[PDB]
Amino acid sequence: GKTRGMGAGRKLKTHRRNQRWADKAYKKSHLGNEWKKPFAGSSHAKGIVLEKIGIEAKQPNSAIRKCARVQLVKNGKKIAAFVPNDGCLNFIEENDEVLIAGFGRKGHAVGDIPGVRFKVVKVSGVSLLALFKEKKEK
Amino acid sequence: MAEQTEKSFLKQPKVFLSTKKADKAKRPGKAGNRFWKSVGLGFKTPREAIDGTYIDKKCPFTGTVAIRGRIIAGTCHSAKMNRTIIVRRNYLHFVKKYQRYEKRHSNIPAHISPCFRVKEGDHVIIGQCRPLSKTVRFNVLKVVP
Amino acid sequence: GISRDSMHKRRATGGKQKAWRKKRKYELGRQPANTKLSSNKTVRRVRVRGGNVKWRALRLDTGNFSWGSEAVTRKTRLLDVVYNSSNNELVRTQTLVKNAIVQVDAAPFKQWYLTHSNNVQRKLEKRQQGRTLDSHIEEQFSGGRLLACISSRPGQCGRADGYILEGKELEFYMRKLQ
Amino acid sequence: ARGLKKHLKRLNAPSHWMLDKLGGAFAPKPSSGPHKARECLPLILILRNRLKYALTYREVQSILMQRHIMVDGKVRTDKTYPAGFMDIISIPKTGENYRLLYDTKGRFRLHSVRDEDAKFKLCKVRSVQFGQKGIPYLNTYDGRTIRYPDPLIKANDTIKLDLETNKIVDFIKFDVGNVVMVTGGRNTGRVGVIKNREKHKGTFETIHVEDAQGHQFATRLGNVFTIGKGTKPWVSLPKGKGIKLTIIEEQRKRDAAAQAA
RNA sequence: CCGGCAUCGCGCUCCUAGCCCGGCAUCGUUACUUUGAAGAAAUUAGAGUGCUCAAAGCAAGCCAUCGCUCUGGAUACAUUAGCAUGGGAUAACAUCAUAGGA
RNA sequence: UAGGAUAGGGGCCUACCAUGGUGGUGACGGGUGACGGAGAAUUAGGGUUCGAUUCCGGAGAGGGAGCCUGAGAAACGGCUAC
RNA sequence: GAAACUGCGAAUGGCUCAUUAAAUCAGUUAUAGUUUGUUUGAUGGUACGUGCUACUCGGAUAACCGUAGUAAUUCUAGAGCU
Ligand SMILES: [Mg+2]
Ligand SMILES: [Mg+2]
Ligand SMILES: [Mg+2]
Ligand SMILES: [Mg+2]
Ligand SMILES: [Mg+2]
Ligand SMILES: [Mg+2]
Ligand SMILES: [Mg+2]
Ligand SMILES: [Mg+2]
Ligand SMILES: [Mg+2]
Ligand SMILES: [Mg+2]
Repeated sequence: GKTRGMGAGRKLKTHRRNQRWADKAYKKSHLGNEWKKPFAGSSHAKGIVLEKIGIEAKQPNSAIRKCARVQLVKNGKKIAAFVPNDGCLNFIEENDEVLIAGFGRKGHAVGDIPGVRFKVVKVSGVSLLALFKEKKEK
Repeated sequence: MAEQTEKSFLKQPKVFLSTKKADKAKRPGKAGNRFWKSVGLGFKTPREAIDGTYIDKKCPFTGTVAIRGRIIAGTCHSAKMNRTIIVRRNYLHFVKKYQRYEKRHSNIPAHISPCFRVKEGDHVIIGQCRPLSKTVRFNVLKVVP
Repeated sequence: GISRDSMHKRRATGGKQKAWRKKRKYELGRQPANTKLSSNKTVRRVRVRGGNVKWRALRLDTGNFSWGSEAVTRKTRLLDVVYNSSNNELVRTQTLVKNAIVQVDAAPFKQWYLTHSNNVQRKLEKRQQGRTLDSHIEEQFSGGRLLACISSRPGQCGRADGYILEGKELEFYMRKLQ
Repeated sequence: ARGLKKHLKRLNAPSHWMLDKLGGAFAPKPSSGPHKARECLPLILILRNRLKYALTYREVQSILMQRHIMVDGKVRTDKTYPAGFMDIISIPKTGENYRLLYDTKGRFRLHSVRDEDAKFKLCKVRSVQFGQKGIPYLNTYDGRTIRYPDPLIKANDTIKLDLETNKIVDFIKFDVGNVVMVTGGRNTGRVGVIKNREKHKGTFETIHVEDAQGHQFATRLGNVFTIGKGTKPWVSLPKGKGIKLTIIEEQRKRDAAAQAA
């Protein structure tokens, strides 16, 4: 059972200190490996498109998910970013600047796309939203 | 005498030993008499300091140091230095989240006048003075074995 | 330069102490004066904090010395340094500091003690009732000099002042000079 | 910092100046003088703020360069001069005289006095001791040093000082049974009568005081300033005769005064 | 709710000391609790006030809205540590069998 | 212990002497994408996280180091050297 | 009155948060362990006369005027004044 002594404050406080490391969220935020990730603790990052690849969807689905492999400017890492909309892959060209964000779920893959946790949100300084909705052109 | 054991003759400041017209009742430290003082704050000058032969510049009762500041009470923890002790203060620190306590301690160096005798683990009362060495800022005033 | 801060020191635990600051001018020290005992007197002023002055004496020759039991203070010369309780090499270098032991010409004291018609003798006779002059001083006198201790800080006030040894102190330094 | 500070930012100014927090970035920063600059009231506030004799910084300077304002008997042209407790501010051009006294809320007020009660002040002695050539002199708590005092005046007592002759004319012996006005802490402004003094060897002495309307309180020695001998005080009191009251008492005061209007 | 006593209440010279009389100080310490002092402002809470409301701000309101009147610019919270005050249940630590007791 | 130095206490530094001092009540070391505080966000209560930034305190002026002037600077909208 | 000598100030303010984890810092102390231009109040004999009421007046520098150097700078030399 729990220690209950009046003079037990050290035991309780040190015990909580030790046991908090068993919690995945605490350990994820207090261990430092987020600075080793592609974005290095950033919401967005700019990159240069290296190639367009295209990835299959997992078993219950069947489709080709069209993604662009990007190189991050700040650190030179290489990632794959989904291009969200119908026909927006044709806006992407080779060696153009692109603004990438997370997919949601904070670094964990979304939906049926295997091993992709990044999404393309801007190309050539112009939104994919404005290009898909014809508000602006590049 | 017993005091003069160092490479220079040790004497109290401002007492003229080789006086001409001496006396036994003028005042402490007048006409050659050994100087002593009462520290104040309700402490009593030990007799061994009164009729003592030791010479200690740092003694509260016969030296030049004044006692002012805080008056801590603790237990002696170490008496293996020359005329200096380490005392332990034991206290309870409150841990607010858990609404409980824990035992903490602090080691305070304090100068011990030769007029006292301390074993290990005697109750000591120390009073604050000016820095006497790198770590010492307190002086022993009472020792209860 | 030379500094008086605690930063370079190790903690009482023995742990090393990181530098969180540069050296401040209110923390300075200077190099010592090691006042030599020589004829060509030189005392050189120092501008110190508050706009004030200290007198660094580089070389002194004369001094002011008090003879306590006789209650007289006279200017005299310093002949040598014979014992220093801190470092002997100070003695070998004839360096004046506080609490050094020096020999003193003692003639101005002798001529004061030569003193002490009708009304003059009715006062010499008033004195000599309490003449003691313990033999230890008398022997030194016949030698010509007195052993004396410096009671001032030559590198601080630019002076060499002191007293002649008497009683317990005199005999202690005598047995140490043996 | 590598030296003395010369600006006082407005949020750091004393709270009893009642300076508004958006009225600029700086506050007057009282110059050195006979009061401790945290318990003073500079001339800029006396003229511009309270008396509304001037509307701006420079108007106060235009007033002072003309030698109108007189502080304790001399003309002080310094603009941040630290006037303090029990000083007299006099404008002969308007023939008007003020004694600086506290109100119960702990803020300085200019209490108008007559010309008779403006040639004198009271001053509490910091200490008495000897000086060069054995001459005794006493220290006040506002800088004044007087030589050859009455050999009875001891520390913490009060003295009456005529501004004309600049010497003592009377004194009050600090002791139990005298009226005192508190000059520090939360009780500043409250007058009372010394009922008890308890010594503590090595710490501050504490005083226990009882108001004329019965309310009992306490302070420490340094914050007590005797006014008069016996229950009668020697100087005038402000709008409230130094009597603190609860918030409910003044709520009653406002609503009761709201029926006659 | 509490003061002031009395039962089978270890004392006082010295401070306070009623008209022989309460309510005196050192010859075990703490934690705990009560009250007080001293605690920067800004922020927070909160009293007052019709910036036209509000977020605000520290103002303003009356005069015959005529040679000026009344003014305000409160109050509170502030864990731990340090200072002082009463309590002595609860719990620590020290300790009357060598009577070296009063 | 005695000195020297300092505006002054002090191993601050020198000479001599003793063998100490801190540590599971966490010393010493390491990380900090760490200036501290007043404070901020969310708050049933208890809490969790944040505090580069206008107020207070500290520190620095490319990196170290040394200085003059002066009451006050180890100053950088001063100097000297690397 | 410009210029110039003299004096004063430029050590405050402003910016930033790199270094720094009993350090800074906060509440709380201490200086009987010190410095403090300035403000404010008080205060001040003898300098030589063998203490017998005071005992004599300097040169030299800017602004100016004028001869230059150097590619150059609130870089700089020499001469005439006061
Ligand atoms: Mg989880
Ligand atoms: Mg600054
Ligand atoms: Mg000012
Ligand atoms: Mg020393
Ligand atoms: Mg950092
Ligand atoms: Mg940063
Ligand atoms: Mg700042
Ligand atoms: Mg700096
Ligand atoms: Mg830069
Ligand atoms: Mg520098």
